[PDB]
Amino acid sequence: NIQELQNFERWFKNNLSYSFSQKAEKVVNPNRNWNDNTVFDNLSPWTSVPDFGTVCHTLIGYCVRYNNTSDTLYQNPELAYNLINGLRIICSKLPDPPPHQQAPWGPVADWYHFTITMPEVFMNITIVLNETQHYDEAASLTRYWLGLYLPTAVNSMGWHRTAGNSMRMGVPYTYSQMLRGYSLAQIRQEQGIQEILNTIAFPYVTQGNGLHVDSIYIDHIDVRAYGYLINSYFTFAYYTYYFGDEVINTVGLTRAIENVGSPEGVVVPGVMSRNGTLYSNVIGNFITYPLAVHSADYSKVLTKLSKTYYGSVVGVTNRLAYYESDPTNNIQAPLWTMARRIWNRRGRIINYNANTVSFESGIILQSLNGIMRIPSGTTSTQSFRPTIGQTAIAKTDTAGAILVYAKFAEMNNLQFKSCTLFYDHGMFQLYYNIGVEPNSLNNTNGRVIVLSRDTSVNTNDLSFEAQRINNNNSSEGTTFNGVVCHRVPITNINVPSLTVRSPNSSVELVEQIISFQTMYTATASACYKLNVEGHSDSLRAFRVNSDENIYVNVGNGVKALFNYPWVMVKENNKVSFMSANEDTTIPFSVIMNSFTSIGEPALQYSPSNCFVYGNGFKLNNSTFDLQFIFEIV
Repeated sequence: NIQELQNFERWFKNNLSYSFSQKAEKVVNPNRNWNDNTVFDNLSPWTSVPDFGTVCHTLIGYCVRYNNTSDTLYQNPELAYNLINGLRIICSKLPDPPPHQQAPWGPVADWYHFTITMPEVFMNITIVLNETQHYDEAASLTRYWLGLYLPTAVNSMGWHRTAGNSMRMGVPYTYSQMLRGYSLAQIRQEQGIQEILNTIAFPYVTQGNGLHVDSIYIDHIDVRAYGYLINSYFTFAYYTYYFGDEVINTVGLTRAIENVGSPEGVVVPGVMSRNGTLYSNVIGNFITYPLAVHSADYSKVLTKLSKTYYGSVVGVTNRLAYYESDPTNNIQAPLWTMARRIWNRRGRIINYNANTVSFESGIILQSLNGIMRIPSGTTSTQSFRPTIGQTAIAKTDTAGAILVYAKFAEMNNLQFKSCTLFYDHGMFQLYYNIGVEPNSLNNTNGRVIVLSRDTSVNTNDLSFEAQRINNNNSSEGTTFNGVVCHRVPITNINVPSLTVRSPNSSVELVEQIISFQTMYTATASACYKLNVEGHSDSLRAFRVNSDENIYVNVGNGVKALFNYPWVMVKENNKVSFMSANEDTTIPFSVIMNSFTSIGEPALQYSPSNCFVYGNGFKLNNSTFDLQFIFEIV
């Protein structure tokens, strides 16, 4: 099996830099100085497990440097020596026998790094030095010590492992078996590897952990949670190599990443980690992203990636958590439920912090400071289902609309109907029927954020207040980080003017103040649009016959209709409808009424993905997507 082993090592070295660009936990281009006692200077790895983790990552980083043709220390013999010497030092400190359900040092739960990161150290060092005098020793050290610390693909130090952990473990484990002379064909049949194969298959599921039918990744039972997928994504290429293209649902996973990510690494915060983050430094390297509008009709995500912006809305369904908190992070629900923002792709990536995470375009504030706490009632995490969650999504070639009806018990019974439309090159947002529990706001007006900025970040925009005053004391056309805001009036709907306010020292806002009286009656409303800086349009919105029948004409070939429970988008020869009740038949009367509303009563249409059934049309297939698509003349 020597050629199989050598082919793999060749492949590993060829793809190392690329693979590293996908790996979430790493230290890039390390320059830390070498130390004979602690591997590197200024760390205490033998007492502090976090420092041991740093030692491990740094060694791996140095392997990447050694292997990188463009790096100054490419194939450098002294670095090769430092790497093997570093491994020798680590090996000299490892208990033998390995402990049973204890970390070699530190407390339990500091087991990570010994099980996860350390075997990766053995693998990286051994392979990158495979053409050197150090290879046999490195390989022998790996065979011995991984034989102890990773005796199977799924067991380490007396513990059985699953999910992302097992995905990490299987890669150096499989390599360790290859070093022992076993073929990939034999390794595949091992009980532990079989578990991992099940874990990485990612079949479509309708509920619980895994890849839901519409390619949104769910974890912790009911949480949109890409942080976990992101962590072990780099391992997929290894399993595909080891065991063939067929062992992973590549189509499903690719679509999952398309549905939330972007090349710049910007990701809608409602699917990201609990601290409140819109950025991953690896997700952009997972796939080649198309310019497209994506929708997940069951899990409730609408995402658009254009040449100029990334925009996304996480909707709300009673089937999934709207929020997940932990003992530290508990103020992120507004961001997860109400972010209605486009990010200029050429803009600065400003990530949230404790002082700014309560503020984003689209967030409805119930207080001046905006803090809305939902504590975890367990000793670790807790996820929360919404009281009401019904969401419809409709998309065409370049446009997509999302219509959300939600009520959140833990956010003072906050409810709303939310209407969002993404198009080239902007986003329309209308909230109506905004409500909170009557008499709960202590005579304080609510406010809907239109634009927000972290004041510590020096973009080259003047402050919102300075821009307002320069612009004849109007906040219309206020710009931040490559995005421009405008108020959108709708005759017979209350749309407050844009005003500027600094809540805390770290934040400045443009917002629409809404009366607490209308919030009490669940009749409050707000309406704005964002444009990519340098782009403008003549978007107009209209109330037609009824408060809930809202027709948007972007004026550039895109029309949308929000008529709860139905949403519709029309662009060129395509029309898409969806019901927030997730109906699999659409009545012809809904179609006729919709076409009348948008000023095209005689529109000629025929079904594209549905068929004449009962009082209208039934979806050809409702397993994955719930939009009725028609071709028009």
